[PDB]
Parts: sequence; C-alpha cells; structure tokens
Amino acid sequence: CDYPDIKHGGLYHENMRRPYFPVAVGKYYSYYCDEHFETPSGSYWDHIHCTQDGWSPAVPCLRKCYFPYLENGYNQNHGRKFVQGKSIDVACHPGYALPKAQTTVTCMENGWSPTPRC
Amino acid sequence: ALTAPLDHKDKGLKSLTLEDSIAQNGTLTLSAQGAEKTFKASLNTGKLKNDKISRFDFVQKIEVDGQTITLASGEFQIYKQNHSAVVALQIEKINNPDKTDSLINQRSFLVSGLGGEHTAFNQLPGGKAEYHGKAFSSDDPNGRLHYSIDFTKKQGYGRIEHLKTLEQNVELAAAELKADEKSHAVILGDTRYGSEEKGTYHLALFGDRAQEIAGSATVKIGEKVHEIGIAGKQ
Repeated sequence: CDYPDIKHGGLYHENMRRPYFPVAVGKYYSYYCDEHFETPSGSYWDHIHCTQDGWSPAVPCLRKCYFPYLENGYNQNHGRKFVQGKSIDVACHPGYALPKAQTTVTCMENGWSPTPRC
Repeated sequence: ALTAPLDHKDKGLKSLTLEDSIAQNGTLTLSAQGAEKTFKASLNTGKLKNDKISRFDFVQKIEVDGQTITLASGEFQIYKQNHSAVVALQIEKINNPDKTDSLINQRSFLVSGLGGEHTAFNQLPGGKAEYHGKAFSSDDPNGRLHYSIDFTKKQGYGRIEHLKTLEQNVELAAAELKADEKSHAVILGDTRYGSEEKGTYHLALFGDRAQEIAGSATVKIGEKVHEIGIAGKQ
C-alpha cells in the first residue's frame, strides 16, 4: 500500500511515516478524522490497515451531523448525533414546514440535505 | 506548567505545542492540582520533572449550534527530556451519540505527538551512539528503552523491555535513518517478538548533536493494537 489518501482525515506522525511508503500487507497506522467527521467506530481516531484489497477501512472518515435547534419547530431531536447516510423526519410547528414540500433531512458527506429549517 | 510563563532558568525542554492533541478543530483543556489551561487548534514543560511522566486530566471539546460538547476525556501523559517530549492520551470516556450533553465509558490509548528541537539530518555525528529511557503504554508506565544508532551506516536498532501488558520484550528491528520533509532525522522499522513481526516503530532525533530520541511503537496481539510511547537519551 502507498501513502493513504484519507479523505477528511490524516495520519498521526505524518512527517516520520511519509518517507517509508509503500508498506507491506499487515502494516497499520493510527489516523484521525477532521471536524464534522468520525471513524466507523464512532471515535475521532482509529487504525488504518494495509490489506491484500488495499487500505481498510475503505471509508475511514464518515460525516457526522448534529440536529440543530429549530425556531418554529419541535426540538425533541435537538442535541442528537446522526452518522452519514442516516435520515430523520422534521416536525414543524403548525403553520410551518420544510421548504419544497420536503418531509425529512439526510446526513450527506457535506452535511444535512436539505438544511433542517421550518 | 499550566499557569506560569517561560523563564530561561527552567531545566529544558521548556515549551511544548499540543497541535496534534487537539481533535476536530476544537479545544483541549488540561487540569491538575486545582489549576487549568485550555488550548485551541504552549504547555510550560520547563516546570515539569525530567525523565518522568507528568499526568494531567484532559477534556477534548467541540462547539456545535451554540452548545461546547465534550468529545472525550481521560489522562494526558507527557514524558519529558532535555530537547524532547512524547505525548500519549489515555481516553477514558467519549461523547454519548444518543445524548450529546453526556458521556459513555470507552477506553483507548493513543501516542498523539512529540515536541522538541529536532536534529537536522546534516547535524548527525560520526560513528555510533546509544540511548536509554522509557517505554510507556496503557496502565504500563515503567517499560525501558534501549536503542543504538550507527550514524555512518544510517541505521538503528533496539529493544523495549518490561511492559507488563506484553509478556515478551519488543525487538525494534534494524531500520534506516532517513531525512523527513523538514530535513529532520527520523527512523522507522518493524517491532517483533523474536523474529515475528507485530507492528511498527518510529523515532525522531532531538538536539543539535542527536542527544535524544523520541517516538512511538505498536504491537498487534490478535486484533488488539497496543500503542507504546518511547523516549531515550545519551
């Protein structure tokens, strides 16, 4: 495996490790995830492994979306963390709604889609 | 270390930057003996004891939608030398995904970074040098590091002894001494149980004449990865 291109993250001790690539199958390194992202284990860091099929995890950093405060909406989901791919229905106050007749928001690689607002 | 400014009269290393120890562009708060200091993405190491681990309680935080949510918390471990330092994080708990204003127990140990005056690859002396110091892991702070560098041959090797959580001494196999992106001297090689490969170690040389070494190592026993903080001196 050559130097891992960790989209939305990176290796710890980058400077020390960079000169010694490529690495053999079975080698592994500690890595972190950037702001708005996390590892599949739900942490800010883990180890990335050089396997016969390349680097594992294949998607080392997943978007995490925090449900925002809704003015003119119900705030039962306020606080709550959602992982990339997860969706949630938006409950608005009477007389308010999500734009474009939308009913749910989804955590995409770039954040909430659409933006959760009533 | 958390409150006082930097004075020349302190036994070096005097100052340490904690960039790599701050996650998700948030803040790191270190506390000990009623004192507190927050770091946003130096620690006065000059006040700390040399050739010893200094332990501070830590809390890693991020700001989301107005609310300061705790990412993680535990014990921040720093091993101090004259021209170098090694930082490890014993994570005790992490943000509860379901109740963001609270936490859950989840233990992990990470060697997050280093600090000090790095040796330039062009500052390497001739012949050989030997280094002695500490090896520390999760609930295992009394390991020993033995390391030898042949500067002419551009090679190093060593051993980690006395790690309670390992039951075999770790061989730091013969590894090449290279220059990194900043032209600083570094080594990287295999960790072993005799001849059997278990992970990787890597060291950086510190001081104007390679007086010290500092880095980290890994041992994989089954699926469990053991991270080890390592540092030595002539």
